Amino acid sequence: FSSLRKSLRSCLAHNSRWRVFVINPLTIENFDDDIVRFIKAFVQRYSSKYLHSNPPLFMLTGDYDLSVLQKRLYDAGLRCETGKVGGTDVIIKELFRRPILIRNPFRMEFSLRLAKRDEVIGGPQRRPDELFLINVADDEWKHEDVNVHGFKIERLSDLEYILQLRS
Amino acid sequence: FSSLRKSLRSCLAHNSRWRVFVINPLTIENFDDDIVRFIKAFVQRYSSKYLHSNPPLFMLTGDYDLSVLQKRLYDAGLRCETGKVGGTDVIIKELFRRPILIRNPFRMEFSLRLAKRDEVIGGPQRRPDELFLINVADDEWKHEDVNVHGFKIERLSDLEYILQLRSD
Amino acid sequence: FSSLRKSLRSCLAHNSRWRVFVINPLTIENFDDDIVRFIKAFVQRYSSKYLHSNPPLFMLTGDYDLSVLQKRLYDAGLRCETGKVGGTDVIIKELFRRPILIRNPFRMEFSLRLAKRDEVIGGPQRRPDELFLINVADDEWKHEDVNVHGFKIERLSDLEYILQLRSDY
Amino acid sequence: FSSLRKSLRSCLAHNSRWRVFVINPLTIENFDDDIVRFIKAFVQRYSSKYLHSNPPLFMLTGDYDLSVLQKRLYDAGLRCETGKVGGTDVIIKELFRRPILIRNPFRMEFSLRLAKRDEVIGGPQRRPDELFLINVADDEWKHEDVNVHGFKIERLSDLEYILQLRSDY
Amino acid sequence: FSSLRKSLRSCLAHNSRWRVFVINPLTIENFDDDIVRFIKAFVQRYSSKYLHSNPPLFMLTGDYDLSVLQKRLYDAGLRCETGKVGGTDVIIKELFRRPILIRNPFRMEFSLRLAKRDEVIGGPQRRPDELFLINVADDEWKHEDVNVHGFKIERLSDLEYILQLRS
Amino acid sequence: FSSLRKSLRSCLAHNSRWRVFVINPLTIENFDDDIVRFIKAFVQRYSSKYLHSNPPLFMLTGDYDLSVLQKRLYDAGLRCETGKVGGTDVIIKELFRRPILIRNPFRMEFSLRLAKRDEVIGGPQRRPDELFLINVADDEWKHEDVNVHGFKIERLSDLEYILQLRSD
Repeated sequence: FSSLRKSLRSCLAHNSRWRVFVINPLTIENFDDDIVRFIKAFVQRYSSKYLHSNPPLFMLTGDYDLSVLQKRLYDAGLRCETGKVGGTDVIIKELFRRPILIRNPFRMEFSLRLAKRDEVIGGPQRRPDELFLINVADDEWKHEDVNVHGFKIERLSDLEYILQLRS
Repeated sequence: FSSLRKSLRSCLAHNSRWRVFVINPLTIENFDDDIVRFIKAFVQRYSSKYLHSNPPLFMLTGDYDLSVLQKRLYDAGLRCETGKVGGTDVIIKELFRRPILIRNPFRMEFSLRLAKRDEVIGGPQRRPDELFLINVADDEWKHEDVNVHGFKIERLSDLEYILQLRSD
Repeated sequence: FSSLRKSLRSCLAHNSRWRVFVINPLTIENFDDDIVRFIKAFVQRYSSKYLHSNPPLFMLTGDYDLSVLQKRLYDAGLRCETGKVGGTDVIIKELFRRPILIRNPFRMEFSLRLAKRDEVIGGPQRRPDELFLINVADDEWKHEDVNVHGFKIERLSDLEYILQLRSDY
Repeated sequence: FSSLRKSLRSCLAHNSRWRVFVINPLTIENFDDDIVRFIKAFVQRYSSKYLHSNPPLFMLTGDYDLSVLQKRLYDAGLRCETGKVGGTDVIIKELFRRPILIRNPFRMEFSLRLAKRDEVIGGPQRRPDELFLINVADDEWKHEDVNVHGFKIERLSDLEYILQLRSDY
Repeated sequence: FSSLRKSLRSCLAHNSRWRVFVINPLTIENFDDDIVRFIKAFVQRYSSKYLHSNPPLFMLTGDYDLSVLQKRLYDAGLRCETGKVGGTDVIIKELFRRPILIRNPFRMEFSLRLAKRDEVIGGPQRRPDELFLINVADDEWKHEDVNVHGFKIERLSDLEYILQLRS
Repeated sequence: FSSLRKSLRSCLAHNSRWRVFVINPLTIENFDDDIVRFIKAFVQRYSSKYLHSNPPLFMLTGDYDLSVLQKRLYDAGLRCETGKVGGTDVIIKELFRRPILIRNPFRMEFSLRLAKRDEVIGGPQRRPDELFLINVADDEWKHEDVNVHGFKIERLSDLEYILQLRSD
């Protein structure tokens, strides 16, 4: 793990970058208790300034309930982009889009983009720079010109260390 | 205790945050003599600038006299908020309120919040970011989305090391 | 390998300099898969500012297809100078030329050069400062007054360490 | 003594604070020779700029003669406050008072305060933040909400190390 | 050699100084191949800015031919001063003169001075601050109030390390 | 030799201070050859700025000859303040006086005071801050309130190392 941690320092230095996460809930212990704090910690470090142009993408696989998490995050303070335009289906162009920004006083439209994998039918216009996989084997968005980082963990507190959120 | 000192460097980096403390004095040695100088150092470090917007909350548990400590702190040079309009009852909305700040010259309305637990019945609109429990086991404000640091100590100088007030 | 990395710290500090690379792909593992990312990282570290005034040259010996790699680089978001005007032939004066630069907002006409070695017959008027040779023994552009660094590698990732792109080995 | 040195790192970081020293000279060797240099160094390091609002106080217990020390300090180039108006008696509000200051060009009214403990009867408006005691057992100004630092030394060269005036022992 | 490197840190700290070199090529291996690069790097380090007022002097003893070296250095990009007006013999006041400088945009008249010791007759107006001798025993410019640096080398890769050109 | 170097680190930091040197050359090896270079280095480090406003004094003890060294220093590019008006006897007020200084462009009237001990009959109005003694036991300018550093050396480079002019 300490071998992996410093490998990632170059990836996470850039201010403007496109990052995807794919996660599987079942094989992580105490997931529903720590996910919210995990996201709240990532955002403040990596998505709290003007130069941080693009928010990150979180994809959860399996049969899971997004509404509850979205409400809990709204109570915590954060706003999310899901991609729906009123119905039960997801739209790619609305999911991937640029937010409004105001330099002074600082205002932001949304800080993260959330979804499920099964619903996202298709691919983006611009391939991702970094694809992170946590306990998933392979995904359709793998390519030779894209950097794939793949891990296996037993608790979420382990990943924060890798990503430099704690000591 | 050494690793925990390094464990908390990230939490105390942010300037503006809502921090809560709970203390039980019966099981701490030499409390009455050292509490004032603990509070004074914490305030002079983490709540003595303009960007430091939310003052901290100190909750004491047990049967205890706040008035004497409040007078001692006034003599030392600090001003406190207690949430009391004449009467014994504690108005919650008047204890979770923002103070007046002036950049030049620097002046503040109050520097700390002080209360008793049993007197404070209810809850806040915004949940606390960090909840420190010193010598206490359970509380009503614990939740999944709040960070909780529970400790057990025999003296205050031990806590000074953890919170970076002192070199040793 | 570790001392080689530090032997080069002084060469690569300067902002403006003329750098040439020669490569043989027949004897490298996973070349087709790692090449684009090699180029992208090098460019991002040494070709993304106003002070950086000379883009680099990459020459590939053998029988190889440049067009596909060019399309892939375009998809990745980078532009290349090849030195051709319609036809098959290559022009030295149109491959060794200065690019347009706009300071605010930053724009650059092109970020790298490309070619095949056999097609490029001739030479430049100003001789290269640094001529990296990766797995090739001898060339026609070597001289007493040019700095020459020859290496032997088995996979591309080692050069990342040698040249400070990724610290971990 | 290496243990005590870094304990005082935070206390001496601030620019504006109120410090008090109590000393006993009967049990220190070669006192009259080095007292003046001690004061001069302390003053140069902690009392020589605009942001240093409060000058420090030196109290001596015993049967000492202050006139000679005052004359020697004037020859060395320093001005002191003693807290007297013609007479023998000592006044408190003159001794604990703020001085004139001019930022540009920098000038100060007085740089230190001196006295004998017995003549000074009473207390101040504001209790002191730091009370150093050197070879002295008990004082009336000791209080729970005041920081007290008690030491035992055979020479004055050691206290300079403790207080971070000179490099090493 | 690890001893000498840091000994010279103080001499090479100042920006404006008068530095002299004396060299013997007979007992150095692979000399003609590496001289030009040595001069190039020294110049790039110590004679590229407005504060570097006085360029340095290189003297060669023996039966060497200077014309070829001057041509190679011209091709490399450096203009040299040789102290001759007409061609037969040397003139000291032309050799030891001050150049033109423009602060913005930077242009300089010449970067280095070059000569043969047998041809140079006499002494300067101001004595040298630092005199370097490489495989030479005695010289007439040795005085008590002048710093001397006598060395022995079998290659020129060593002197670069001594002078902090490479590590 | 090493810790002694660190003892003097605090003394040499101040920009403006009055400094005196007393030297005996009979017992030093290779004095004439190295004195000038010692002086030149000391001046370049400690007496070549605007804020450096109190040039140092050197006093040489014995039957030495100043004129030659003074000429050597003029050749090397430095000016000195001897203190004579008529080349017979020294005057204190003329040897202990302030120099002219122009900030832009930088120019200085003189950079050092040079003298012999026997000729300087008297004392200054302001006592020296730092008195360095090299191979002399006792002096008439020693006092309780004046710092005295006394050494014994065999070559000048040792003192150079002590005073931080050369690494080693």
